[PDB]
Amino acid sequence: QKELMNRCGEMLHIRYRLLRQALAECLGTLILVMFGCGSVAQVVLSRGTHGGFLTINLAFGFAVTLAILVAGQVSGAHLNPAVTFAMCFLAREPWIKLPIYTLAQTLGAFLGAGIVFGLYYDAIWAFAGNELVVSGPNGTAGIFATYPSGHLDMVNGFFDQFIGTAALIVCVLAIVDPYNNPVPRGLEAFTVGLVVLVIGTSMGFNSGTAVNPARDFGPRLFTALAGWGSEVFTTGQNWWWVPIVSPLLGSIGGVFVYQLMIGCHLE
Amino acid sequence: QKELMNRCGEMLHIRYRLLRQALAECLGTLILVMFGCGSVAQVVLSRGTHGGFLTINLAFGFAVTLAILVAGQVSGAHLNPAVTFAMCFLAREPWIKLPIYTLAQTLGAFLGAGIVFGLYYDAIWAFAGNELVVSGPNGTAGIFATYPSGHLDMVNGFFDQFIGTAALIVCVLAIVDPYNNPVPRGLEAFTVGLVVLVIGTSMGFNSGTAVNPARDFGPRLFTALAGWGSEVFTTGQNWWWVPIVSPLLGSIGGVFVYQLMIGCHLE
Amino acid sequence: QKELMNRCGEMLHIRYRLLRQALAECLGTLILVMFGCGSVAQVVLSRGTHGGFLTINLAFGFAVTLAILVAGQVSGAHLNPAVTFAMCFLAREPWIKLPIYTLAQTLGAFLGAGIVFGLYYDAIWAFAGNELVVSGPNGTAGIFATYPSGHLDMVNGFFDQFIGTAALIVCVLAIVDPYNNPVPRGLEAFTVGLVVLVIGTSMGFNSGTAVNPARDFGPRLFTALAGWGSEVFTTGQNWWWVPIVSPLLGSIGGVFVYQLMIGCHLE
Amino acid sequence: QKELMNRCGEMLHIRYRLLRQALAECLGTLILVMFGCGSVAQVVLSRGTHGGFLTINLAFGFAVTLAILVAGQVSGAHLNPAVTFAMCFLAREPWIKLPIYTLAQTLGAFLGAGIVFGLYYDAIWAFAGNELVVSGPNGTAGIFATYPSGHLDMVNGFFDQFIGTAALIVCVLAIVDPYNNPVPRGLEAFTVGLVVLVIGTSMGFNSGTAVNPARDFGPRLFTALAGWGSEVFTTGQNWWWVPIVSPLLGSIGGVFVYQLMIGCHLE
Ligand SMILES: CCCCCCCCCCCCO[C@@H]1O[C@H](CO)[C@@H](O[C@H]2O[C@H](CO)[C@@H](O)[C@H](O)[C@H]2O)[C@H](O)[C@H]1O
Ligand SMILES: CCCCCCCCCCCCO[C@@H]1O[C@H](CO)[C@@H](O[C@H]2O[C@H](CO)[C@@H](O)[C@H](O)[C@H]2O)[C@H](O)[C@H]1O
Ligand SMILES: CCCCCCCCCCCCO[C@@H]1O[C@H](CO)[C@@H](O[C@H]2O[C@H](CO)[C@@H](O)[C@H](O)[C@H]2O)[C@H](O)[C@H]1O
Ligand SMILES: CCCCCCCCCCCCO[C@@H]1O[C@H](CO)[C@@H](O[C@H]2O[C@H](CO)[C@@H](O)[C@H](O)[C@H]2O)[C@H](O)[C@H]1O
Repeated sequence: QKELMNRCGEMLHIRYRLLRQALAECLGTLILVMFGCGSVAQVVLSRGTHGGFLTINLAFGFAVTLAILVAGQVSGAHLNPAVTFAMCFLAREPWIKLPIYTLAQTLGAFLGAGIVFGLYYDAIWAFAGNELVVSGPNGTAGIFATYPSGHLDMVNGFFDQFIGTAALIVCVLAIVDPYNNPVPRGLEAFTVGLVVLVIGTSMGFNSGTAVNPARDFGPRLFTALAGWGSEVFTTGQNWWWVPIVSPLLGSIGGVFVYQLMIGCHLE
Repeated sequence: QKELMNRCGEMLHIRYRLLRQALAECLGTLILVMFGCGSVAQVVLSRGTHGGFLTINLAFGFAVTLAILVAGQVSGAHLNPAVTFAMCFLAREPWIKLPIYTLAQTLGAFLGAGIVFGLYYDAIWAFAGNELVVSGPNGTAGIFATYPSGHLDMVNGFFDQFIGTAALIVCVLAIVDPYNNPVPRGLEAFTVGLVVLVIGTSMGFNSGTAVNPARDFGPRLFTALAGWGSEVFTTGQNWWWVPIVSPLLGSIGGVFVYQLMIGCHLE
Repeated sequence: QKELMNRCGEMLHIRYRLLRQALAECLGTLILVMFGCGSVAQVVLSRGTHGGFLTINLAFGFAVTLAILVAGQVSGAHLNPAVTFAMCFLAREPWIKLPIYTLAQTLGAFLGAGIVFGLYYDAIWAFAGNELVVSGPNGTAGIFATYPSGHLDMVNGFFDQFIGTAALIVCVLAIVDPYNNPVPRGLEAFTVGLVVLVIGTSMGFNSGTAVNPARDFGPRLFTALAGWGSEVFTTGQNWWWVPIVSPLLGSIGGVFVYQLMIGCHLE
Repeated sequence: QKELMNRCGEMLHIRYRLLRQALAECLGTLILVMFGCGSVAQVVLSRGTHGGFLTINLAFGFAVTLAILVAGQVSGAHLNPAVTFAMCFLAREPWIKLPIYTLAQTLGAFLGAGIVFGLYYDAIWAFAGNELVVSGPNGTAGIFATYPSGHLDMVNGFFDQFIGTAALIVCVLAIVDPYNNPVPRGLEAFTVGLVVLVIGTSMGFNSGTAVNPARDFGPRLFTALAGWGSEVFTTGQNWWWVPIVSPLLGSIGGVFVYQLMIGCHLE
């Protein structure tokens, strides 16, 4: 039986490193999104019976740890176009895989919503009485993509992602810094998981916990074709572009904050 | 006194590796079930006073860590017939111990319910007024075995275990993969504990947190003879077979998802 | 200034290993009790405003980790007369330090209540209106020592500690087993902290989280002389002796469960 | 592109070790305060909808872990003038950097409030209806700095910080003790994070979780000029000086408790 298993391994082997890493990014984001949006569905469809907002933070924080362990060796498990932007901005990785990773991250995050929707098919439909509504007392689209609260405005909503992404970049850069090793090597999976955990508890009130263009726009495109319709994009004065443009500008904002004070002054 | 202790060690020693590993599986599942169903009793019999649903997730997630530390070296602490099925499916372990482990896992999970029932004897009887009812406002049988919610249907209830088991297999396979080591070796106990933790927070709303045939059918057989009666099996249109057949088909569904994208493309 | 610090180090140095270890046990239990009973006061005096029962489990579980790190190298940080009983029962430690550790554990747990009482002096007095009552709607003595619930009886209350202590011993023995090392050495502090964490979430409903004669009877003697009076001992049909005699008989009950199935069958 | 990045690294390099460490302290406290006061804003401005008090403890506890990982190698990430006082008190560090670190810790904690205020600009203003009030049913200044509760008095409020700081010092000293290594080296970031976690759950009811002069007085100076006014300092009979003087006297109170019992009696 072992020979049969070994024979199948050599048949589907691909010698292309770029293609091998793109596949690991599709699975890395699929695990993160399915365990991320799946937890939000648990505390939204149950009206808080099966957990509060701390369940979302623990699940989102520890899903990054699992996604990194799954695909960390193959590609590094960036799981974030903003994170991939920072690595390419520091000459740590070529620019030719910036769109390759993004296409393999947006797709895979789109699949992560499909698994959640098929997992909560009856709960989602019966939440609002066989109808799908983007947001409100019976809103359902907020499970997959993040939406602003009532108090949020456009100007401050932009700066929530900029601050959230900048804090993530500074903490992530210190962990993945070769010259900064305050912990034994190999604990990158656990250390990053805490970073995403405290982000949800700290800055996860205005709109949610996106801090990633793929995790936000990925499942959002799924909800548009899943029954919610065009109302997904036009909610809150075209909110869809805020969690994409802002984190990209927040990635380079965490490089300037970190490198100018710790990264450059290291031996 | 040391000589007396050493003398007793040589008297009960068995040289059979297969028997030695089966005993470690009985204790591994007993610890997992007792700490798993014991936590559910805490938040059900107390009506949420002594904790919410996050207590169940933390206890279930960290009971696997303790059960692995107890029996990891002796047998590996599969604690799941679906997990044991995947290992035998990848030629990592002989097929002759698939029924041996299952018999030593179902038994041991049955004992894990007996310890919980004797631990909460007065609370269980006085929960519904000296009567035992399978489910409802005063239901008690839901502590040991998992039962579907009102919104759950048969078709989607089948796919909850398939999705839950597939996600577990992909994350577990990456951890126990010899060629995939993104973390220093020996942290298998901690990494697996997080996998079961996020499963409860993500997909623990429709029916509960079973994702294991032994943890579901094990204590369920105990409740049938403990006073609940035949109503345990026939609740929800013969729900008992769903958390057994589906995870078995979900174990091979996580092998195809993981190996075809990460496992095969590794050196 | 360094010479002055070095001079003071040699003045108070004691060459007695037994005395040096007893001092580390007084601090190990003081840290555990102060952080244990301090957390219970937070969720009792605030009526759940500043946390639920999960706060108690996290604080009690992670206080053992801190207490072990403080005194693990000096003496091992047993922090439990039942745990010390098991070690002496397996010839791992001489019987002459069983009463020495117990006296240094009960004292030190008594001090751990004094720090908490002085920390919450106004909250405790004003909780019931300048009066001290053992238990009830305004009870205060339940913060330090554990008391049975209304549903609890004498027979089952005895077996809660026996089951709770036996589960602790099996998990602790596997961690401290020289021949059972499923995790890299040195992680004893973290692994034990999870064991006490899941005990509170699983079997912390009937009476509380004692599973230790020193943590239960230690601060209980403090409450008797702190204003509560003789009502502390006579509550619930002389409940004071149950969390002392039962865990002692539960320590040898975890040795027989563990050694007969895993410990003896190891190389 | 790599040459351009390397050229910029050599341009802004400073060869002064004292200045390099001060910059790492500004970022270490900025990360701690922003993730600390940011979490308090989440559970205060949302009226508990987005989390309870356990969210504050988890975020405050794990922010110290992230701040240590960011600046641990550069300077050690004291993040606390009381902690820096203890190190200088044990001849482990020169006295000339006691005011340098404090100035680089108070500043940086002041910035940590500015990021939070800009992150929650609409929520803070609309919390009380376009008005800023120090404390009360609609109070807002309690997010940044800690304020006493109604039951708290002046005498016991002083001893809360003394007990809270002394417990922190004893646990921190044992971790950073070269002669006390019960855990493999390099886990200082994780072990310290648990110490601050249990402090919030244990002694975070009377006033809050300050146990640090920079985290308390830092953002408090920000609130005075941000609209709250002079009422910040004069609330609760000049409460501002209590969380500064008391922790300083509690730092030397943890040295005498720890060194006299464990630290001195070590080889
Ligand atoms: C809700 C949203 C959640 C968002 C979560 C975001 C998680 C971000 C995790 C960042 C992980 C970065 O991981 C880091 O990647 C870089 C990529 O060059 C790796 O870098 C290494 O490998 C790559 C190839 O993979 C080499 O080209 C490079 O020279 C080498 O240094 C690091 O070894 C790894 O530690
Ligand atoms: C609520 C339900 C909770 C469900 C929790 C399920 C937990 C699942 C844990 C899976 C643990 C698998 O653990 C993994 O087992 C395989 C079994 O071959 C071991 O494999 C190793 O040992 C076995 C013998 O034990 C050898 O035959 C094999 O060649 C060798 O590689 C791995 O070293 C171990 O890491
Ligand atoms: C709410 C209640 C909470 C209860 C928490 C209880 C915590 C229990 C922790 C148990 C720790 C045991 O720790 C274990 O102690 C034994 C004691 O012989 C040590 O054993 C070692 O040191 C001792 C001296 O210290 C030697 O005599 C012995 O030969 C050697 O093996 C182990 O190296 C240590 O790992
Ligand atoms: C809400 C408030 C939160 C408060 C949180 C407080 C966190 C406190 C963390 C304390 C960290 C101390 O960290 C410890 O610092 C000392 C400082 O000499 C370092 O000491 C080492 O480096 C320094 C230079 O940096 C040398 O001069 C010294 O000889 C050497 O031993 C230790 O290697 C480090 O482990």
